[PDB]
Amino acid sequence: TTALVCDNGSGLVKAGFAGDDAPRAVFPSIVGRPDSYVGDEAQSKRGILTLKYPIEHGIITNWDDMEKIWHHTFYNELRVAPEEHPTLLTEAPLNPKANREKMTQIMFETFNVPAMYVAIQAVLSLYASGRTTGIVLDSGDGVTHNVPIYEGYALPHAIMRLDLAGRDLTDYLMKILTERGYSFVTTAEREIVRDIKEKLCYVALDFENEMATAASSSSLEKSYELPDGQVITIGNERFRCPETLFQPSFIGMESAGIHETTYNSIMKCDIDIRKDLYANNVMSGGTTMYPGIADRMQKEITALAPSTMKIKIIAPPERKYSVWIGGSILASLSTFQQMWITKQEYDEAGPSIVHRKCF
Amino acid sequence: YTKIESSLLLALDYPKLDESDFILLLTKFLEKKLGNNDNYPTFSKQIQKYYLEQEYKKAIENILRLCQENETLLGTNLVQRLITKSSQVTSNPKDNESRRFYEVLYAEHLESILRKDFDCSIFDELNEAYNEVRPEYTVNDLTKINTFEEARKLILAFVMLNDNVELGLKAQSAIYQKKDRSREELGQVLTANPGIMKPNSPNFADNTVPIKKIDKIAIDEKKAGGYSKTNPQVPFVASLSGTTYSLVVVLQKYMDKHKTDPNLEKKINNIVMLWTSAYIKDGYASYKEVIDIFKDAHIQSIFARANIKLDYAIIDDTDHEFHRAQEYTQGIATKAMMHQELVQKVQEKS
Ligand SMILES: Nc1ncnc2c1ncn2[C@@H]1O[C@H](COP(=O)(O)OP(=O)(O)OP(=O)(O)O)[C@@H](O)[C@H]1O
Ligand SMILES: Nc1ncnc2c1ncn2[C@@H]1O[C@H](COP(=O)(O)OP(=O)(O)OP(=O)(O)O)[C@@H](O)[C@H]1O
Ligand SMILES: [Ca+2]
Ligand SMILES: [Mg+2]
Repeated sequence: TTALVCDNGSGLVKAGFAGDDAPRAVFPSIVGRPDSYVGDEAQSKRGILTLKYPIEHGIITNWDDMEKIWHHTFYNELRVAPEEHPTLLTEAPLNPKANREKMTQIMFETFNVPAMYVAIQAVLSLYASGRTTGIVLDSGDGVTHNVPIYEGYALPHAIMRLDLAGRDLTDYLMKILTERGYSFVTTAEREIVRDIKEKLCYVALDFENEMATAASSSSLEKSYELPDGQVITIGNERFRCPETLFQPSFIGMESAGIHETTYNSIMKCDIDIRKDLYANNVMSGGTTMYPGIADRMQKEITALAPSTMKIKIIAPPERKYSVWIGGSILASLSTFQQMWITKQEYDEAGPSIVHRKCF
Repeated sequence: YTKIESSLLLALDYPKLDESDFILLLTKFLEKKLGNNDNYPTFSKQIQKYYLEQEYKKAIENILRLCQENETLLGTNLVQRLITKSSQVTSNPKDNESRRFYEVLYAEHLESILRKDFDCSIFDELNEAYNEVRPEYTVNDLTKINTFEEARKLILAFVMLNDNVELGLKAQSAIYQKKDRSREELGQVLTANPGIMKPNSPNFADNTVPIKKIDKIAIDEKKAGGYSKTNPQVPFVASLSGTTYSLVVVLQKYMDKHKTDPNLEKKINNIVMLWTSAYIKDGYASYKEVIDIFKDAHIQSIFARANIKLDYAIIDDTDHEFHRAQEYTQGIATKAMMHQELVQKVQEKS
């Protein structure tokens, strides 16, 4: 028996088998309807199909499209029988309990898996680094979370959500490149702008100094080759787009930066655990992959935090898949095998068992 | 060692396993094994009652007796391991996570009982006795009490009398001098756990409450022979509930005004049950602090001289809270063992 690990994101579904070091199937989490197409198939036929996201801001809202995503992952993407594998799933922090119950109900009634488990994505990201206590910056594609975790428990009284993630940064980069004369209004243009964001954009240690250097010299400019042979030059946008994470006002959002929200979450926590939260600051998600974001986060929090406090930011190079990696570490443990919500336990207890076993 | 035995033995390895945890887990194991016995429900009910009264030594002894009786069906090595573990557990007043979870669910059960067939006359007369006790500088906006919520509001409003009407009771009390709550004002902390559960303790996704601020209260370690140190099985949410002495004063004036009431003992027990439910569910005090206030020598003398026998909110049907606390304890201990294994695995992997 091999345990399926499936991290469901707003932009990417990352699925694979426990024990693997990387998701066997990482694909966009979109559903196309004119029969339905899921993932890359729907992404290719953007003109013919209408695309919908079953997950928005990390919380599942469209359950039919989510069920289609899960079926595509099990059969069309992993090519394994769901009924033979204990399926480990993931949930967003502060997920409504009705969503967890619906998740287990669909897992056991529609897929008939022999076992399953639901874990918070930030908790898995913290597990993947060998930690049980610490604060996780889970910044993905639809939402950013600051989640303090005390011995595997995500404290609901300090978790905070910021609707500012990789997708908003892609839109902001499109806006800036339009300001510089580059036309990016189409879906393919959005995809190539996302590619530019992934390959060239970075977090500046000091935004004002970086802007001054970009204005004065031209060393920070980088060249990018568009699919249709066109070559563009990107200058200050290599650090203006990521800066929206720390200064959301760039996109008209009145909320605080990721550093300020991290400090707010740590302040909402008991004063006895704040030192451990500062010393274990885990960055996770695709939007935390910008070069220099770890140093910038450390500097900003050191500015906000008390001087005597020691702040360490943990940003593993594989942090883009750290949720799935933590899930694969989880589902392949010997002590975890009794934690699976078995089909028998679900039958004798009902969906609400997910509250009493997965917490 | 089957799956059930392996799960039990893994859970017992929990370094923070305490008496409450030990009793809950072992009773769940024995209910899975010997639950088909005809005489087992008596044992389960007796252990549940011993657990509610925090008679942990008696419940542990009964569990060990049953294990040694069914040692052939359970297994001599397994039963020996359970016996060895029973003498190795303790309790810390600051963190009794399973006991706090159980006490919160128990207070919820008390409230559920009270809402069923609620009698408003009892608490109308309680409010009238409150008006005849409260000082001139304390107001009371409850002209009359008609539903459960108003009665609970009055019960919680009894805090005004504190530091005034019950100074005599506190002075004559022998255990209140052992109250060891540290008075230093530590402020407030955010929490999403209900009742007396600690902010950082795990909770079920359906058991969390809206985020709210609660006072951060600690133990005065310098006190010699404090209540909490003396009574370690009691979850320290506060020390001995002082406002319950104000409740005792109001109940004195209630009994003196209803000496001819045939059901005075029933009404007093109902009032004490509501007080215990509200003080646990709102995190002001645990079950044992209120009950030890009612179990003091001269407070018990006060209640006896009016011929009132206090049940101390004790009910005989604690099935749901006990089973939910067993599930909670299993989850906590299993997840602690899994955290140990996962930390070891990741440390060895990298
Ligand atoms: N190297 C990179 N630098 C910056 N952003 C990146 C990088 N690689 C990917 N991204 C962006 O990260 C996002 C996807 O991140 P991730 O897969 O962690 O989140 P998700 O699961 O889709 O979303 P969520 O969990 O927030 O609902 C996309 O917007 C993608 O463009
Ligand atoms: N109705 C209430 N509203 C707010 N806080 C309450 C209420 N009832 C009790 N408390 C709080 O519960 C905590 C402990 O309750 P307890 O009965 O010991 O009262 P206390 O005021 O601490 O007593 P004492 O003054 O004798 O130490 C205190 O912080 C008290 O203020
Ligand atoms: Ca994610
Ligand atoms: Mg007081």
